[PDB]
Amino acid sequence: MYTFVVRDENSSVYAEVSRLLLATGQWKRLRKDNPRFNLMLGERNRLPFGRLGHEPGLVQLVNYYRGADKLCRKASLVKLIKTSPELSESCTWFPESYVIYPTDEREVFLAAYNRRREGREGNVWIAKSSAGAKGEGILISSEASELLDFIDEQGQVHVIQKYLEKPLLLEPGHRKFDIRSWVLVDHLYNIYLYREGVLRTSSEPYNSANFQDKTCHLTNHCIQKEYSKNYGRYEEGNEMFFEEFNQYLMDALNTTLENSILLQIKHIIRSCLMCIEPAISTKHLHYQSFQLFGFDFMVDEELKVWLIEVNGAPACAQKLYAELCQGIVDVAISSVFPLADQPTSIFIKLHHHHHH
Amino acid sequence: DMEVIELNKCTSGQSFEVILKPPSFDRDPSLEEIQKKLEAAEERRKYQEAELLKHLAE
Amino acid sequence: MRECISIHVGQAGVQIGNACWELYCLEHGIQPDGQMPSDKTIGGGDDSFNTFFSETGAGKHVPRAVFVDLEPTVIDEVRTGTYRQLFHPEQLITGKEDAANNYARGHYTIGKEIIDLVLDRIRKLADQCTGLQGFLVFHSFGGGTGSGFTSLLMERLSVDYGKKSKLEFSIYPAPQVSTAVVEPYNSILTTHTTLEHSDCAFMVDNEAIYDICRRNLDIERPTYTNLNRLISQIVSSITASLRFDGALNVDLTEFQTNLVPYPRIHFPLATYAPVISAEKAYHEQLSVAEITNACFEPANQMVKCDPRHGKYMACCLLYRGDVVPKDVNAAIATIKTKRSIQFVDWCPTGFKVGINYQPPTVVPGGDLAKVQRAVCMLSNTTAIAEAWARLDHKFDLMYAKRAFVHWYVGEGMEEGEFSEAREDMAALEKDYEEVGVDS
Amino acid sequence: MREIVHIQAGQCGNQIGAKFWEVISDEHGIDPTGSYHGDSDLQLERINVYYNEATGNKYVPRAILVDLEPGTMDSVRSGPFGQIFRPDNFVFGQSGAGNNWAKGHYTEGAELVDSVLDVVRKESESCDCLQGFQLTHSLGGGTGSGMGTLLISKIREEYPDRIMNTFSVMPSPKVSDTVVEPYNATLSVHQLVENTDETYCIDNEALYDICFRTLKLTTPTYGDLNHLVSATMSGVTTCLRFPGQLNADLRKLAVNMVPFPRLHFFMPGFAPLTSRGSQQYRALTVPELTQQMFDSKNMMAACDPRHGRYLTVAAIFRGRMSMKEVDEQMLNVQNKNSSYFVEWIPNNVKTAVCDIPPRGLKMSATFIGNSTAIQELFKRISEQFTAMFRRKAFLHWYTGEGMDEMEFTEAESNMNDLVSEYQQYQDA
Ligand SMILES: Nc1nc2c(ncn2[C@@H]2O[C@H](COP(=O)(O)OP(=O)(O)OP(=O)(O)O)[C@@H](O)[C@H]2O)c(=O)[nH]1
Ligand SMILES: Nc1ncnc2c1ncn2[C@@H]1O[C@H](COP(=O)(O)OP(=O)(O)CP(=O)(O)O)[C@@H](O)[C@H]1O
Ligand SMILES: Nc1nc2c(ncn2[C@@H]2O[C@H](COP(=O)(O)OP(=O)(O)O)[C@@H](O)[C@H]2O)c(=O)[nH]1
Ligand SMILES: COc1ccc2c(c1)NC(=O)CN2c1nc(Cl)nc2ncccc12
Ligand SMILES: [Ca+2]
Ligand SMILES: [Ca+2]
Ligand SMILES: [Ca+2]
Ligand SMILES: [Cl-]
Ligand SMILES: [Mg+2]
Ligand SMILES: [Mg+2]
Ligand SMILES: [Mg+2]
Ligand SMILES: [Mg+2]
Repeated sequence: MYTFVVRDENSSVYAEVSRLLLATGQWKRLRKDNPRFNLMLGERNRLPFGRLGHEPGLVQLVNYYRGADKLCRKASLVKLIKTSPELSESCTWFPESYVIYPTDEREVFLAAYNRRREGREGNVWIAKSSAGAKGEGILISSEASELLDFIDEQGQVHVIQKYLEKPLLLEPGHRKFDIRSWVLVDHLYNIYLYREGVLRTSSEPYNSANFQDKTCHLTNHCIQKEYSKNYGRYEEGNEMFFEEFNQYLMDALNTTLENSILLQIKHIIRSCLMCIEPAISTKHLHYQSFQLFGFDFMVDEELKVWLIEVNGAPACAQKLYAELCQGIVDVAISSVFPLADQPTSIFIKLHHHHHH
Repeated sequence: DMEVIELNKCTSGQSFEVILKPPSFDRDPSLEEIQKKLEAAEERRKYQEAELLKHLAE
Repeated sequence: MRECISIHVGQAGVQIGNACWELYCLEHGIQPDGQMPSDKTIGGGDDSFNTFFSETGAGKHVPRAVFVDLEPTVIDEVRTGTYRQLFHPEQLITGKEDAANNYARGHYTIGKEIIDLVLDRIRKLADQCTGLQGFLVFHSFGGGTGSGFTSLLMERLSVDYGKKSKLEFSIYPAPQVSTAVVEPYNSILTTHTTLEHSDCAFMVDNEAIYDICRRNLDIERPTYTNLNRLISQIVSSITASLRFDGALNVDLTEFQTNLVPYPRIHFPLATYAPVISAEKAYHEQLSVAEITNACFEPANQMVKCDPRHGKYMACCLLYRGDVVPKDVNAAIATIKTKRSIQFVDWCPTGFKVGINYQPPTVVPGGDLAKVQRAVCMLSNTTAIAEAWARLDHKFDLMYAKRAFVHWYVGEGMEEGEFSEAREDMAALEKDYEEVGVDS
Repeated sequence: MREIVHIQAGQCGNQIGAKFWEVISDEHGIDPTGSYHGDSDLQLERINVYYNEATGNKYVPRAILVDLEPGTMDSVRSGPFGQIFRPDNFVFGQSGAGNNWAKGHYTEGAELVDSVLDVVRKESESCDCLQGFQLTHSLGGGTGSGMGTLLISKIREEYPDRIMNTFSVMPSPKVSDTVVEPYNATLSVHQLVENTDETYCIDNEALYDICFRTLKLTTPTYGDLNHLVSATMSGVTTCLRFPGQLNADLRKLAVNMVPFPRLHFFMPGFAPLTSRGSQQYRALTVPELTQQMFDSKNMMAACDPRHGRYLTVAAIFRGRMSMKEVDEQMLNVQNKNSSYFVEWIPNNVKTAVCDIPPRGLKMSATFIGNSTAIQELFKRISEQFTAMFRRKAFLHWYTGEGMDEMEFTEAESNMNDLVSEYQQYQDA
C-alpha cells in the first residue's frame, strides 16, 4: 500500500488523480499533516519543499518542481528569457516584453517605443500583472501615456508586452484564439506533451480601434461566458479541439496542425524546460518532483506560434480530465510507485539530440 | 573573467582568492544575571518539592 | 602562534572528539603515548601544531582538550582506551547521573553543580597559553548534556573570556539513530541560548552522514564509529589551517571574517568529497574537477538541503593532496557555467581557496580509502535554513499539546522559555528569508 | 544511574517476583547459590543494576520480599532460587490482609511498613547511584494492592527524586479470588496515578485469554499466567540489564514514554507466545516477530490498540538477526498503520536490539506501548466497581477498618478522570 496526502482542495486535476489512486485499491489517503506519505499533492503557495525527503523508509514524490515559478510568473518569465543565453534577447518566439514597477526597464521600454514613434508600422501593446487573473487588469493601448499611469493605478508589479496586431483568425467568425498545451515533466525530467490541446476561442469578430471589447481581443474562458453574447455558437464552451482545428487547417489553408503549429510548440516547450532543468531537476536529490504545466500559445497570420504564458497549476478542459489524469498516474506516479499484477501513449515525448 | 588574488605559497601548501564578479550593489549577560536564573530555577524546584511533601503529610 | 582549546560535551561531543584527536595524532605523527619524533624542539615550541598540543619536559604532546560528560561511561572508555596516556586525568571530567535527555536537567539542575569545576579545568589550560585565541565546542543538539550543559558553559565562557572566539561542531538530530523523542525541544532550547555566544557553528545532520555511509561506504547499518570517523575527517579539513602552515583561516577570527558577515546567520554548510570505500578493489581516482563539482551535490553535504534555492554569502574550498590553483580555477570556471550559484547582491561572487599538499590521512583499518586529493567546501548558504524549518515544525507539533513539557518545568525551567526560544527561531528563519529570497 | 531496588509484595507480587528473579538469574548465568557459571561477558557488565556483589564474588538480588502472611514467602524460600535472596530482606507479618485494601493500606499494613522501609534504606545506602524502584504486586488483593501502594507513598516521601516503576497485575472475573477486586483495584489505581512514573499494566484477563484462545490451554493455572508475566518482565527490562547501543535507565524510559505525567500506564506485548515446555522448533523471521508483537492477541493488557492511538512505543528485539531487517520491519509497521501513531509526537517508536535471546527461544520481541486504548482497561474496572458501589455492596469490610464512603467516591472520580484524559488525546 502506497500513501498520499492532499493539500490543494481546489485542484480539479488532482481531485481526479486522488479518485483514480483510491480506486486502484493500492493507495490510501492520509490526513493533510501526516508526514508518512509517499506522494504529496501539494498546496500552491509556500509548499514546504524543505520538509520532503527526510522520512526514513519512504521514497517521497511531489507534484511540483521547486523553482518552476521562474517560468510561471509573467515578470520572472521575461527575466528568464532576456538573461539566459539559451533563449537570447533575439529569441524569435516570445513577444518583446518589459518589466515595470510602481530591476525596472521603463527607460529601455521607451527606447524601443521611440523606434516606433519614428515608425509607421505598429505601436499596440498590452499590460499585465503576473496574477491579477480574474479577467481584469488588462489594458490594450496605442501609447505608453495610458499604460504607465494605469500600472501605477494598480498596486502590484506588471509586464508590458507587444500586442500581436495581426493574429490568425478562424472563419466563419473573423475571430481570435489561443492554444493550451498540457505538458507533464516527470521525475527523470522526461518532457511529455499531451496529444490533445484545446483552442480557447473568441466568439466575437475582431477589432475596432476603441479596443475595449474583452471578448474579441481577450480569449479567457471567464470573459467569454460573461461578456460575450455569442458564447457557444460555433463550438460548445468556446473550445475547439485538435481533430476539428486540423481539419480546418487542411480545408482552409492546405497545411496540418503538426507542420504549421505543433513543431513550433514542441520547440518552445522543450527550449523552456531544458533552460531551467539545472535549477529545478530532482535527479540526485533526496525527494523527487513531477509537474503538469499549461503552455499558452498565440498563432499569427503567418502561422508563426508565439508563447504567451506558462501556468504552473493548470486546469484541464472537461472532456479531457479522464484521459490526462489517468496519464499523470501512469507516467508520473506509477513510474515511481509501481502497481502489482496493447498500449499507445497519450503523450508525445520531447527529447531531440542534434549534433554540432 | 576570473581574477586570482593574494596568492600565498609555502612548503606545505598554497592559498588564494578568486573573484568572478564584484559585489553587485554597494548584551552578553553577567556572572550575576546567570547566577540569578540558576538560583531562581532551583527555588521553583524546592517549591514544587515542598508542595509534594505537604501533600504527602496531609 | 595562538592556542585553541577544544571542549567535548556529552556522548556525541566526546566520541567525535576521540575520533578527531585520533586523526590529529596520525596527521602530525604523534604516537598514542604522546611522543612526536619529528618534533626536534623538545619541551616546547611555537609551531603550528602547538595550537592544539602542549608539550611536557619529557617530550609528551598533550591535547588542549577538555572532555565533559554528566555520566562516566563514555569518558571511561577514553580513560581506558588506546589514547589513555595522551590526556591528563584533570582533562577528563565526569558526573554520576546524566541529564536524561532533558535540556532543563543538563542546564539548571545538574549543570549548576558541575559548571564551576569545568571552568576551573578550562582555566588550568588557559593559564598554559601565551596567546589564547579561543574555543572549539563539540556537542549534540539532542542530548540533555549536549544541549543543556553546553548552553550554560557557553554563557560562562563569554563572561570569563569575552574577547575570545567560540566555534561549534554541533550534531543535528536524526530519528534514524536518535534514542530520544524530545530532541527537537532540546535542540531549540540550546540554539536559542547559545546563539549570541557562538561566532561560527558547523552543523552536521546525522541523517546526511548516515546516508553518506550507506551509499558511498557500502555499510548497511552505520554505527557511531562509522559516522564519527567520517565527521572527524571533515572536522580535520576545517581545522587543518590552524594546525598547519598557511595563509587562509589561520586564526579563529578569520572563520568569522571569511564565513560570517551577518553574525546570527553563522551556520556554514560543509560539503566533502570524495568518500570512497576501503573495500572497493578497483577505484578510479577522482580529479580536481570531479571532486570540486561534487561539492555542489546535496548528497555530499553535511545537511541535506538545496543550495540552488537560496543565496551564498561566502564560499571557502579547502583542498588536501595533489591540487594546484590552475586545476581549481579551471574547475570553478566549468562549474559556474553548469550550476546555479547565486550570491547575495552585497557580497562578491567568489571563492577563497586553501590547499594543503599532504593528502588526507585515513585511520588504519577504517572504512575510508586513501585518495590523492580531497576537498571540503564551507559555504554560508541560506539553504541551511531548511534544517531549521524541519526542526521548528517538529517542535511546533509537540509543543502545541505541551507534550513532555512537564519534564522541563519539573527541573525548574519555566514554560515561557519554550515560546521565547521558539520565537528566536522564528526570527532566525525570517532573517534567512530576508537575505536569501525575493518576492 | 545503575542500581534498581526491587520490592515484591503480597501473594501475586511474590509469585511473579520469584519467577522474574529465576528467569533473569538464568539469563545472567547465576545459579541458585549465587555463583556465576556463564560464558559471555555481557552477562555481567551491568549485573549491578539488579544484583549486589558479596564476599566470594556471590551475586545477591537487590530484592525485598514483603507480605502480611508468611505462607507465600515460605514457598519462595522453598522454591528453586529461594536461597539466592538476602535473608534479612524477608519482611513479613502474621495477620494477612483478607483481600482487603483497607487492611493493607491503613491497619494491618501500617504496623509492618516501617520495617520494610528499614530494609529499603539499608539497600539504598549501599547504592553508588540509585535509579529508583520496581514493585511487583496485584491490585486486586489487600497486601500487594493496599500495602504496596502505602509503601509507594512512603518511598516517594523519602526518595522524591527517584524513579518509581511498578508491574501491577489487574484483576479479572475470569481469574478471580473475591468479589471486592474492583474496589481494591480502583483504590490502587488512584495511588498509582499520583505516585508512579511508569506502570506496566499486566491484565489477568489478557493473560487468561492468551492461555485459552492462543496457547490452547483449557484450564489456565496461575503458573501458565506467570509464564507469560515472567517472559514479559525479562523482555521489558532487557535494556536496563544488558549492554547495547541503547544503555537505558528508568528515567530515560520515563522521559521518552510519558508525555503527560498521569498517562504513564503501559501496555506490554510479547512474541512469540509460548506455553511452558514448548515445542519452539521454528525460529520466527523478523517480519513475523514484528507483526505478532503489535498484534492485540499478543498484548498483556486486554485492550484493542485499534480503538486508540499510540502516544509512544518502545520495542526490544532479542536474538541474532539483521538490524537492517529490524529497522525495515519497524518502519513498515509505522508507515503502513500511520493513523494509529499520534502525529504530534514525531518519531514516537524507538527500537533496541540485544544479541542474547531469552531461554528456549532463538528470537523474541517485546512491545511496550503507551496507548490511549488502555482506557478500556480502566473503564472495565470502573463498571465492575459501580455495579457494586451504587448499592454500597461489600463496603462494610472497608468501613470496619475506618474508611469512609467518600474515599471510594474520590477514587472512582479520579479513575474516571484518567479515562477522560486518555480520551482527550485519542480525538486530537
Ligand atoms: N554523530 C554522532 N551522533 C551521536 C553520537 N552519540 C550520540 N549522538 C546523537 O546525539 C543525540 C543524543 O545526545 P547525546 O550526545 O547521546 O546525549 P548526551 O549529551 O550524552 O546527554 P544525556 O545522555 O541526555 O545526558 C542523538 O541524536 C544521537 O544520534 C556519536 O557518537 N556520533
Ligand atoms: N501579446 C499578446 N498579443 C495578443 N493577444 C494576447 C497577448 N497576450 C495575451 N493575449 C490574449 O489574452 C489572453 C491571455 O491573457 P493572460 O496571459 O493574462 O491569461 P490569464 O492569466 O488571465 C488566464 P490563463 O493563466 O488560464 O491563461 C489570451 O487568450 C489572448 O487572446
Ligand atoms: N497473574 C497472577 N495473578 C495472581 C496471582 N496470585 C494472585 N493473583 C491475582 O491477584 C489478586 C489477588 O491478590 P493477591 O496477590 O493474592 O493478594 P495479596 O496477597 O493480599 O496481595 C487476584 O486478582 C488474583 O487473580 C499470580 O500468581 N499470578
Ligand atoms: C520514544 O520512545 C522511546 C522509548 C523508550 C526509550 C527511549 C525512547 N529512549 C531511551 O533512552 C529509553 N528507552 C528505552 N528504555 C528501556 Cl528501559 N527499554 C527500551 N527498550 C526498547 C526501546 C527503548 C527503550
Ligand atoms: Ca616542539
Ligand atoms: Ca561573544
Ligand atoms: Ca495487630
Ligand atoms: Cl577576554
Ligand atoms: Mg496566470
Ligand atoms: Mg493565457
Ligand atoms: Mg549521555
Ligand atoms: Mg490470594
